Order: sequence, then C-alpha cells, then structure tokens
Amino acid sequence: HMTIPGRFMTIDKGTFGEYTASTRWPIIIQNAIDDLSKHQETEKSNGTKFEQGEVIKKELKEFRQEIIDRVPLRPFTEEEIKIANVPLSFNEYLKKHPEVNWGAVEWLFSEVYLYRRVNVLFQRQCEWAKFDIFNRLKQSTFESSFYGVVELALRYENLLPQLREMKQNDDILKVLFKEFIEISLWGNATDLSLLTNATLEDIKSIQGAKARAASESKIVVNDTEKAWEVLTKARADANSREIRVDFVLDNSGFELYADLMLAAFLLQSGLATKCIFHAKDIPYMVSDVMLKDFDILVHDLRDREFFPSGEPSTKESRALDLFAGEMEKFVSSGKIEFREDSFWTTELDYWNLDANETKYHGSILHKDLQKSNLVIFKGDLNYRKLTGDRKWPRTTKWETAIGPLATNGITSLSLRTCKADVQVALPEGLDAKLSQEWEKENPGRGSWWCCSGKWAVICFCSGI
Ligand SMILES: O=P(O)(O)OC[C@H]1O[C@](O)(CO)[C@@H](O)[C@@H]1O
Ligand SMILES: [Mg+2]
Repeated sequence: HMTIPGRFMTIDKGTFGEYTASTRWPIIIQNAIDDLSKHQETEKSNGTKFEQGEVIKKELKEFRQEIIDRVPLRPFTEEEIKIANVPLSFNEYLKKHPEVNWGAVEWLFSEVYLYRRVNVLFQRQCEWAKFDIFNRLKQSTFESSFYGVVELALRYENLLPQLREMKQNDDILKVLFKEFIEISLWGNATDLSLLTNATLEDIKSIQGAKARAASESKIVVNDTEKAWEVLTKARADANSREIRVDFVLDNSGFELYADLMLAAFLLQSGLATKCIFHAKDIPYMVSDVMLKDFDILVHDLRDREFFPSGEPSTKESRALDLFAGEMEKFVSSGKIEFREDSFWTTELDYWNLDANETKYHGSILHKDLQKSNLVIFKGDLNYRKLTGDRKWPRTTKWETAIGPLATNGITSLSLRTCKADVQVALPEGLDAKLSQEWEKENPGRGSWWCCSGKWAVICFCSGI
C-alpha cells in the first residue's frame, strides 16, 4: 500500500537488524554446532545416530558459511517439504522475491527461514528428528534462575488463600495484576527487587511500591490499565461466566514460568476461567517455547538436582512441588491448555491473523481467537509480527501499526521488551530523548535504545 512502510532489511545500514544478520546469526549457528558436539560427547562414537549427527554438524557449518557469503536463499525441495513438513508459504514467498539473498532480504522472513533450514536438517535424520538443538541452552538458562524461581513459588503459595478470598468477592488485586503482568513482561530480566517481595504485606509495602515504580519507569508505553479493565469487567458481568485468556508465547524457562504464574494468578482470583497457551511446533528463535518445554519445566520444578531447594521439607522445596502440582491439576481440569500450530513458525506476520489468510491456518486461528477475552502476545518477535516489522515512524498509532488486528475482533495485549529496530506508539519527543541518552554510551547507535532490552512497552487493542 502507498503509505505502508517497507519492512526492515538485512541491508538497512546502521540498524540492529543489519547487525543481527551479519554478526549474530553466524554466532547462533556456531553455537548450535558446538552444542551438538557437546551432546555427541554423551553417546557412543559410532552407529547411525552418531554418524547422522556428524552430518548435521557439517551441514550447519556450510549453512553458516552460506549466511556469511550472502548467497541467494534457496527454496525447499519437494523431498524436504514432505519429510520435514515445511509449510508451502516459504516457497511462495521466494517465488515473489526472486534471488533475494542473505545480504539483502527482509529481516523477518529470513530469520524465520533460518530456523526452518536448521530444522529440516534435524527432521531428515531419523535419530535426531525430535531433538531440540536449543534445549541445552534453554535448560542451562532456567537452571540459573533458581533464586527467582523459588521466590515466585513462595509468593504463589503465600498468596493462594488470599486469592481465593478475592475470587469470592478490588484495589489490592490491581496491585497484584500489575506485578504479574510486569514479571511476565520482563521475564528473566525481572529485577530481584520485584521478586523478593513474596508476601502480600511485602508487595503492598514501600519496598514493593518502589520496585514497581522502577519497573514501570522503563515501560514507555503502558496499557496495563486497559487489560485490567477488560478482565475486571468480564469478572463483574452478570451474564457469561467463561473468561478466556490466551498466551502467544515467547521464551521457555523463566519467562514461561512467569506466564504460568500470571495465568495461575488470574485463574485463582477469578480474572480468568480458562487459559490457552500457544507454542511453536519446532525448535525456534533459540529459546522459544515448544509443547515439550512445558513438561520439562514441570519436571525441573520437582528435580532437586536441577533446583537444589534442599531436603523436601524446606519451605522452598514445598513451594516448588506445590506449583508443579498446580500445573498438572490445571491441565487435567482444562483450566490450562497448551497448543501448537505451524502458523507461528511460518514467515507470516499477524496481519495474517485474519479471515483472509485461507492457506496456512491464519483464518482458523483468527476465528478461534475472536472468542478470547484477552490474547496476550509475549515478547519481541511477536511484536515484530504484530507490526509487520515495518519502518513505521516511531510515533505511529498502535492501531495503525497492527493493520487488521485493530478491527477484526481480537482483543490483544502485547507485552514486549524492546529488542529490535521496529517501534511504534511513542509520545512526541520520546525517541529523540532516549536516543540522545543511549547515544552517550553507544556512539552512532542512539536509535538502538529500543533494541537493548532495557526498555519495554505494554500495548492494548480492543479489536473493534
Ligand atoms: O525472544 P523475543 O522477545 O521474541 O526476542 C527475539 C530477539 O531476537 C530477534 O529475533 C533478533 O534475532 C529479535 O526479535 C529480538 O532481538
Ligand atoms: Mg524468543
């Protein structure tokens, strides 16, 4: 369209996307090679599995060099489409963008395509078809969040009786809503000052207020209040008892844990009656949640080698066990449901979460999501897909940036730590201010303030 900006490109000079494509992608692929080598160390050095692994390693090496060499992105072969169940969308994109190469291609398509090429290598090898080359990293990162994991578990156990009372009914509930929304937002970047308040009394205290203010000072667009209004009004409605909340997930580990905590909080307080979680169907963007990552999380909570909370009788051990158990209970009763869909791992932006997307599940998902009271989109990549990853002016109205999602009947909330060039909905002058501030310690990269992960946005749309 004449006034819709183009998408960020791997050749947009001076952008974080350009840096990502030229510098970060080769590192991620080399890391995968190294993690495959690491896994190899734990198995026999011959046989179909070991040999298949050596071959994947060699292909990953060549793939990394392809990115460095900036070669044209090739279509998936018919064999690859069949054996690895690749969506047909990629090849249609490539037909419409002839001879695009790593050196000059849309950042969004190419990043998604990168993980697809990696996954095809695994799916071809029978002994590796379900192996997650990012699992070692996912697990190591979550392992290192022990202190925060325990603090939140302690908090859940402490709050449980009070949440029940609240469900039986509020201004204290609003404070907790902000906390759980913000912890979900920041994920493993959450400061301990927020987490160390593990009782209602500590959360309401001066200390709690200061922690929330510190967090909120970095949330430059903050529509938390709008989501609060939606759920409280739904809870107060004399008619219709079902309150459905959806999570379009981002990272595994602590972020997924914080999302589960937010869901548990909503369920126990009456702000939700059912939460549905939407995961990726292949290893993706390194850390992104797959269905199996939820099972692994629950197992981790109970694993006293992984989370060494001490003898089973510590407050710490009991709280971890309690939460794992709660997760199993919620899944069995259907209060929490996990789903995966190939749509989330295609190149399609979320302007395709619309009835007009009739080929790759977009219309199917849109129709179902219309039924949600609140669809929460987690993290940066989801925000990129909501906005088309386009070069919008940074003051662009949120409703404009999200295209048909402004008017097609989905009520949405983006919780985005800012980690990419795309940025919209800012107040006049704010970009210049933050850019000047960030320019001090990052000469020539002031505009990268919204790529640093230090700031965040919380953006709401009614879908009407
Ligand atoms: O995990 P998130 O929040 O989706 O962030 C993904 C990060 O990786 C990127 O895809 C760049 O490689 C950006 O979206 C962001 O910097
Ligand atoms: Mg991610």
